[PDB]
Amino acid sequence: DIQMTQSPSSLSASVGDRVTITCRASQDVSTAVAWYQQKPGKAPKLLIYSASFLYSGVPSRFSGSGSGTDFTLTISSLQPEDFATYYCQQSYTTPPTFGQGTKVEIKRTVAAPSVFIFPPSDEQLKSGTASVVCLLNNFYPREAKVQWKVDNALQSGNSQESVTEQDSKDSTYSLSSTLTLSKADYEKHKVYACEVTHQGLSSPVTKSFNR
Amino acid sequence: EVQLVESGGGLVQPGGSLRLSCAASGFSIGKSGIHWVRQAPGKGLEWVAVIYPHDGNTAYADSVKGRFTISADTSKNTAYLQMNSLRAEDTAVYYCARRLALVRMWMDYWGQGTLVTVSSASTKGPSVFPLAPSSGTAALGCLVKDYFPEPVTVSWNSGALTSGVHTFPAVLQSSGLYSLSSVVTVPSSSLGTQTYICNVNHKPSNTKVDKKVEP
Amino acid sequence: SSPSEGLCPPGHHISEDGRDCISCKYGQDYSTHWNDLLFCLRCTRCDSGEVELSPCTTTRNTVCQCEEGTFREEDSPEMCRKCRTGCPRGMVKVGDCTPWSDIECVHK
Repeated sequence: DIQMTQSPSSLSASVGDRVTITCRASQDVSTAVAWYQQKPGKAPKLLIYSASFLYSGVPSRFSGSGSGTDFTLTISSLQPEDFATYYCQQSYTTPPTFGQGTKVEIKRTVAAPSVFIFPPSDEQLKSGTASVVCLLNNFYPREAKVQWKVDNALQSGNSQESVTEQDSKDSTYSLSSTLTLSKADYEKHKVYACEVTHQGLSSPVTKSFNR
Repeated sequence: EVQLVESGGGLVQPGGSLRLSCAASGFSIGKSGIHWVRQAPGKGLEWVAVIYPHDGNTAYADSVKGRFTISADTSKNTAYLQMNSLRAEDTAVYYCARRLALVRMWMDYWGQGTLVTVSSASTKGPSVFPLAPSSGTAALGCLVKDYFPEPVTVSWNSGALTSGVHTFPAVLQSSGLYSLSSVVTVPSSSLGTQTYICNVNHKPSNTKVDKKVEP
Repeated sequence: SSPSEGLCPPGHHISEDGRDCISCKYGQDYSTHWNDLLFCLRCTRCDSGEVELSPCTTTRNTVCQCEEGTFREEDSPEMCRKCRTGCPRGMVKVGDCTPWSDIECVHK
C-alpha cells in the first residue's frame, strides 16, 4: 500500500549535536505517523504518535513534526541514551507500514585496530577442516579492509567478516575475518597472512604465521 | 505496570504450524487489543496482525492473510497467533504489542519477542575450538562452529570475565550453518596464572560446552 | 462523556467501543489533547536527581526541577549538572545559583 522512506540510513553524531531524521510517505497520510526507538537485542519503544505528540516518559529533547507527506523527528541535543535505530510508522490505512530505519551511531576520534591472527587448533584439523581467524580490535571508524594471503596468493570467496556493535565504554568497533579451508588445502601451503587497511594505520598491518 | 510476554517460538519445517501466545498483565485485552509485529534477522519491522477482542475484529498483513489466524481468550487475558503453512520468509522475531488507540495502530509495551525459524535444516550443535593466545595485551577466544538455529550464548569464567570481551554476531556460512567467535583481551602477564574458559550454550540443540583456552 | 468526531477531550481516554469518554486517574495519568487513545499516559515521577515543581493533573504531566545545588537552563535539553560554589581566582560573584542557572561571575 504505502511506502515510508526514511533518510538517512545511518548517521554518526556527538553528544550534544542536533539530529534530524526525515520520513517520506508515498501518499498523503495527514498526521497519522509515529516514531519508534530500538536498541540492539531489545524491542521497539513508542516515542511519538500522531506526528508530534510525545508518549509517556519521553524527554522534551524529542520532537516530531509534519503533515501530509513529509515528517520529521528531531533530537535537539543528543544524549548517550539516544544512540539507537529510529523507525517511522504510518497508520493512515490498514496495514500500517514502517520505514527501513535510521541508525544513529556515535562519533569519536580515529583509533587504529590491534590485529591478531589465530591458526586452526589441532582439535579442528582432526575433523577435516581448518579455520584461520583474524581479529581487528577496538578501531574507529568502522571502515576496514581485510585481505587474506596464502603463500602471497590473494584469497577470494572463502572468508567472512562479522562486526561488533559500537562498544559501550569507548565507542569503537571490532571485527573478525574467518578464512575457511579444508585440512588438505590448508596443509598444502606454509604462510597464512591477514593484511588490514584502516584510516588509523599509516600503512597496512599484516599478521602471519607459518604452518 | 503493564507487561506483555510472548511465548511459543521455535524451529519448524516449511508447511508446518506454530502457535504463538501473548500473556498480558496490568490491563484488559478486552478493553483494547493486541498487535503482532515481526522483525526478520537484520531487517526492519513488518506488522502482521491485530485483534480487538471486544468485537472479535481482526486484520492481517497481505503476506500473512489466509495462513495466520489471530485470536484471544479474554478470560485468560491472552492472545494467540496460529501460524499455518509456514514459509522460510516468515522467519523473524515476533513481538506482541498492546493496542494503544481506537483507530490508529499505535503500539506500546512491546514484549521481548519470540524467535520463529522456518527451515528444512535440522538442529545442529556447535563444535567449540580454542583461539589460543600468544602468536602487553594478549587476545584469546573460542570459535563456535557450524550450528543451527540461532541463538548461541557465550560467557567467560561463568560471567566473571566481562571486560575486554567481544562475542561477534553470528554469520551464516555458505553451507547454511552458523558460526561465531567470541574473543577477549587480557594482560599477557596473566596467561600463566588465570585460566580462561568460554561457556557456550546452544539451547536449540541442548549443547553446553565449557572449553579452557590455553597457550 | 460524548466523543466528538471519535476524539475525547484532554484529561480523558476513549472507551473500547468508541462511545464513552473516560476520565484519566488524577495523580496517576494524563492526556494533554484531543485523542483516540484507549489509555491515558503515565505521569513522570521526579525520582532522585530531580524534585517536583508541579503535580500531575489529568491534563498536565508533572513538571520537575533539579534540587538546590544543581541547575538546568530554560528550554535546555541537557542533563542536570552541579553549580559552582565560587568564582575562579580573580573574579567576583554577580548572581546566585538556582534551579534555573549557574552562579554568574565577572572579572576585575
